[PDB]
Amino acid sequence: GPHSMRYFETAVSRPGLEEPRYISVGYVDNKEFVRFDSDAENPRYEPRAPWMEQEGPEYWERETQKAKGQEQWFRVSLRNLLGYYNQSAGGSHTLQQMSGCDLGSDWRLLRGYLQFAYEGRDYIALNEDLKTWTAADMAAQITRRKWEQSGAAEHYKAYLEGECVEWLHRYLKNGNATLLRTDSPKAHVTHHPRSKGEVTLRCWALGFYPADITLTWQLNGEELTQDMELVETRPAGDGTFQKWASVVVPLGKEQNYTCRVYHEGLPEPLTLRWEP
Amino acid sequence: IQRTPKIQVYSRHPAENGKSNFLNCYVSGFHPSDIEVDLLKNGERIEKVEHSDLSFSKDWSFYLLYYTEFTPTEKDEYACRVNHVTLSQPKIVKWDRDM
Amino acid sequence: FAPSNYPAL
Ligand SMILES: *[C@@H]1O[C@H](CO)[C@@H](O)[C@H](O)[C@H]1NC(C)=O
Repeated sequence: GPHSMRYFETAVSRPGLEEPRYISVGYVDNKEFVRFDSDAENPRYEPRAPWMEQEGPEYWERETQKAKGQEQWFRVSLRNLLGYYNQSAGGSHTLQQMSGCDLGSDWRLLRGYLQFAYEGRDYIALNEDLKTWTAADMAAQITRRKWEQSGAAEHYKAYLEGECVEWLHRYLKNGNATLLRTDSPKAHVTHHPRSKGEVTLRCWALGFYPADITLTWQLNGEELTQDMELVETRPAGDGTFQKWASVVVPLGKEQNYTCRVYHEGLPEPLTLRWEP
Repeated sequence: IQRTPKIQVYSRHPAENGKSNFLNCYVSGFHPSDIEVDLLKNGERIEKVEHSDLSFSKDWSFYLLYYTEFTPTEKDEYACRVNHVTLSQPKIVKWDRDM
Repeated sequence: FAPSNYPAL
């Protein structure tokens, strides 16, 4: 399957303290591998994955240096955004950015990514052509123009298509043993009464990696959509994930329902029922 | 924007009375990032509780994972307590091992 | 390898 690198950066302004809090987090195949917190005693990117330990002092100084540069960018942008929206001071605001690149199983580029959010809403995002932008709203229009005029896109497309891909190649080669492993799902079904003549069946999937997975319930061959609740995939705490799908069934006719678990670590889909 | 937190209380491994496990509380889907989370044992806040470092998803909403090492018993009741601007009051979710 | 931003919003 495909691969990717991502940097999730957040800056939160705050009343009084003229310096916003800044947190940047990088990921590889959705695994946190480095991290920077401006509030730490000694700000600097820190290896968050074991395969990042082999990176020497020059590597971390360059990374930490960029983070310091980012803080200022975010500090300034937050300030400008506060003006674009005529908001008052003495408050707290959030500005976020997501950057990265997707690679196919062949380790070649699929997509370049770069977008921002303010107050938790899309602000401006670099289009897939890596040449134009999409301004989610009026204020962002001001920003789209500034950037179209400055030609910022060319700089990001350069990073996204070059340095992003190159460095992602390496991290994949270094964290080979860990990043490219797959842990198949372990399934079981639970039973709980719901209402009169009603029953709730829950298809569980535990200890799997990667987090992407598909859980379905079906009645004799047809797939079920109504009265079917899919909870959010959650971390177990040991690097594997869990998820479950529930469906309301008429009391008595339970063996007629079956669920399947799909995951890339599985030769063939798991199939199970509620066995009393 | 303001997104109320999604909360899930569960044990790392399937629970087993007397067998050491881990008690998690995954708080996600929230915004802004200011959030307060506690794990409770018989209704009292547990002191030694760690959590992952702040992160967010595609939709920009934040998520954290709070956890503690623990040994499930038949009568000990566990829970997670969440406070956030979107909540008019602390939201408590009871651990349900047999879910 | 992180990116570095150019023109402020
Ligand atoms: C990285 O961003 C900073 C400002 O945030 C900019 O001055 C610098 O030119 C960028 N790096 C490169 C290699 O262009």
